[PDB]
Amino acid sequence: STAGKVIKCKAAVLWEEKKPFSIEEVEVAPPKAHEVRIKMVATGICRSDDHVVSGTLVTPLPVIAGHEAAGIVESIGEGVTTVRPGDKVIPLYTPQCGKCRVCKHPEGNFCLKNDLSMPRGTMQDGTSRFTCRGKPIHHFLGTSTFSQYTVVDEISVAKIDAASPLEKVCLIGCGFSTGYGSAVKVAKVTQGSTCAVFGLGGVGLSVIMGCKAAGAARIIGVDINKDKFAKAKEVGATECVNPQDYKKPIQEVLTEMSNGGVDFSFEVIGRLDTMVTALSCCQEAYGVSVIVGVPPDSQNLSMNPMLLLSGRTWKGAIFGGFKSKDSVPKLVADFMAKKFALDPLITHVLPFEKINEGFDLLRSGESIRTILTF
Amino acid sequence: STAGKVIKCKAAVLWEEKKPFSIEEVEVAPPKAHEVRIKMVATGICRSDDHVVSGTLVTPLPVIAGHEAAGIVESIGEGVTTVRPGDKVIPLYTPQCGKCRVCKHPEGNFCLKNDLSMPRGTMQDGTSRFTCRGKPIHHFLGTSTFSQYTVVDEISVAKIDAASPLEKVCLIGCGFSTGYGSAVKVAKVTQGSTCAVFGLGGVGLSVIMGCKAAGAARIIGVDINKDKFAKAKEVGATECVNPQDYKKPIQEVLTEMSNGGVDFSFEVIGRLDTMVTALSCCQEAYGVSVIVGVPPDSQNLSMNPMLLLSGRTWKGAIFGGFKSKDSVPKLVADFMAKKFALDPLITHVLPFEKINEGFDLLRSGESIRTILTF
Ligand SMILES: NC(=O)C1=CN([C@@H]2O[C@H](COP(=O)(O)OP(=O)(O)OC[C@H]3O[C@@H](n4cnc5c(N)ncnc54)[C@H](O)[C@@H]3O)[C@@H](O)[C@H]2O)C=CC1
Ligand SMILES: NC(=O)C1=CN([C@@H]2O[C@H](COP(=O)(O)OP(=O)(O)OC[C@H]3O[C@@H](n4cnc5c(N)ncnc54)[C@H](O)[C@@H]3O)[C@@H](O)[C@H]2O)C=CC1
Ligand SMILES: O=CNC1CCCCC1
Ligand SMILES: O=CNC1CCCCC1
Ligand SMILES: [Zn+2]
Ligand SMILES: [Zn+2]
Ligand SMILES: [Zn+2]
Ligand SMILES: [Zn+2]
Repeated sequence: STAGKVIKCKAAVLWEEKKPFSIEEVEVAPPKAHEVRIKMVATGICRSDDHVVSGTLVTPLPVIAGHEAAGIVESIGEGVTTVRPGDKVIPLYTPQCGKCRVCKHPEGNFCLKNDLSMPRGTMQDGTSRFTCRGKPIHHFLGTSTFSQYTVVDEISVAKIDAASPLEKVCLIGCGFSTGYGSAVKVAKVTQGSTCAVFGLGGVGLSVIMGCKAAGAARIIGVDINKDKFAKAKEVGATECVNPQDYKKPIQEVLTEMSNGGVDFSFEVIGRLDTMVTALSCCQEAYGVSVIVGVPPDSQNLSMNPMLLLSGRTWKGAIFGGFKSKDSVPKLVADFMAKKFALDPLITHVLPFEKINEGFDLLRSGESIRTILTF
Repeated sequence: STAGKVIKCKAAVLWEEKKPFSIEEVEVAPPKAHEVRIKMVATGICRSDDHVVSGTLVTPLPVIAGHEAAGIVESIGEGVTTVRPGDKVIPLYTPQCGKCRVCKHPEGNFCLKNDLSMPRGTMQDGTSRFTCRGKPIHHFLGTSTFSQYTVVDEISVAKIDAASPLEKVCLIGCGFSTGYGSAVKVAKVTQGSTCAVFGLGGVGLSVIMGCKAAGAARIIGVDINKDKFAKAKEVGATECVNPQDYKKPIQEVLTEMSNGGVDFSFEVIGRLDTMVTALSCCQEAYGVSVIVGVPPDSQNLSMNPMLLLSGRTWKGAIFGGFKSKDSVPKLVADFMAKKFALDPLITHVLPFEKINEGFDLLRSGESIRTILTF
């Protein structure tokens, strides 16, 4: 009934930076070979989407943003073998082509087909499937989930359990998996260790969940918004500290609290200064610090390399280090078996048409994750 | 005829920066409780010693430098249990107290009793055993090996094989162990991998030795002095490149040669720009870069944190990550079992009285390691 045809539907178009999204009609082309067109069911509001609005994260405009979502396949293009119409699916903003040197590496997950390093805002073939007012619109990280329908390349979608609650497991498309994996896969937090988590939004709360799952003895949450502390403690923090409360830099405070520095630290905000602070507060000889937050475009941090020469390890990761298409269905299955919880992250629910109120909630500090329903 | 008495002997005193060493008589006090007085037999000239002369490395002056050495115990103070008069020993510029959180950690080696982070230039008790022309002289990293006799704390000395050739195994006191361990212990180079080594002096050649022992398939040496390339290939480099030969930045050159970035890179020079270059030339999703070189005092580097967010790991280490008193006797035993070679590092052997000529050889680019014999 819609297969092979252009679909007219509503989407949230961003025409320029620092402006509200425009809810209006777009035209969605049918999928070409090895492409999948998806009817969206739920999408979360992640800070990275707000980074597109603010210019923190540069990608070509005008654009349909959104990358944390779940939906149901409407149709598939020629040659698609891994999903079928009617399947529940999660779009993958980090693809898994399975053929490049990173996909073949046992640890790597930043597939070389990604649209992050040199953003084009297109499908893999360099073209767009979206038109609005007769104008071509860019894609975002090959997903573009702020739309009733999107088209993604096959390497950018994973089939998930047919009984999955899509208004919850959309968070496995970004925020939960990023935070959880950053702790259990990237840092490899050890039982009995002391952890420090900078930033207690959706992703930082998920880092805390991973630290707790790994058996950390102490998990210190750090945020300048003390309203975030209650939920952080609910999901596993053993203390929370507000840097604004202290007359000393918080790296000094955390070093004292940990009797010489923490075992594992995580930057989950997106500021150059807290990236250096988080590295400094881990123990100088054997500490590990993981960058998760997204820095402002093209800006360099400044740091003393003696912080590394003493023995520290510094690393970062996209999507918690998970190979995306392998890991997303397994994470959904684990959620179905109650191995981790997603309800603590969901503070607000709104219809898709109220997307701008959802971003207002994020910017005011009141929300963790708002889930939008189509 | 010297136990319990002050010893008058020859040492090389550095009275101020950017001056030749002054070879003259000093007074060496007898060892106090848990101290060891050593008759030096051989000491190598390491670039870190030259860093003290040049002001790159700040430590209190005037000083008896030298930290890469081997000798024979002349006497021990009360309470010493790990060495005896007559023992062959190697001083440890990174102590191993066995009691701090770092010594008890399975990975850490930067013992909290070190004199590197906040240099005092004294014994552990805060005083000096050296006098010259009436004046107290500072120690260097708890070793001070540019002297016919030195006094060290028990936690800064290791007993080694009584049959050890000290004119060779003095290099296990710094240069060899640092480079070798940086490859095999800190980076954990894997079989079949591609490595890039920036800097082909004594430490860089030992990094190559470790990469080869770990089974690397490709080892690219990088140096602006092409005279270093012959020896680098002899000990395992498969290719050598001189950045001055290229119009493009060498991180771009190395990324092309490795078809997308190397598995492991090592900065073994001590320049801020080459630490950032070495990080950039390793593969963005799974590469590992190790800082070995000593940066100029109090200078910060500048880098883009997206280099880490994509998946790179950045780390540094002192003394190759080796727990010093545990590892040095085992490395000596490994050398005696012919498991690695030290002669490729030794280009010059001079009497101690020619220390300044040995430093001229290093600064001119002509030497790798000069061994000074007492
Ligand atoms: N590496 C990856 O793959 C991913 C990176 N991100 C990035 O992670 C970061 C966090 O994302 P969300 O949790 O959704 O954002 P969020 O905005 O909900 O949480 C950020 C938290 O940091 C706090 N904060 C802000 N400035 C602070 C400061 N100077 N000191 C201490 N705390 C401060 C805020 O009060 C807030 O609670 C963002 O930068 C996001 O773009 C998000 C998902 C994937
Ligand atoms: N982390 C640790 O525990 C230790 C650190 N070090 C430091 O390692 C570094 C190397 O030590 P050595 O091998 O003894 O010194 P070295 O002076 O013999 O070797 C340094 C090499 O770097 C080359 N080089 C200089 N500038 C260069 C540039 N822009 N690009 C490419 N190559 C360049 C030089 O030609 C030279 O061959 C020093 O900074 C030393 O202080 C030394 C031992 C222990
Ligand atoms: O939040 C989802 N994706 C992010 C990952 C880090 C770079 C910016 C985009
Ligand atoms: O070369 C020997 N020791 C070095 C170790 C790194 C800091 C300067 C001193
Ligand atoms: Zn996200
Ligand atoms: Zn791939
Ligand atoms: Zn040295
Ligand atoms: Zn110790």
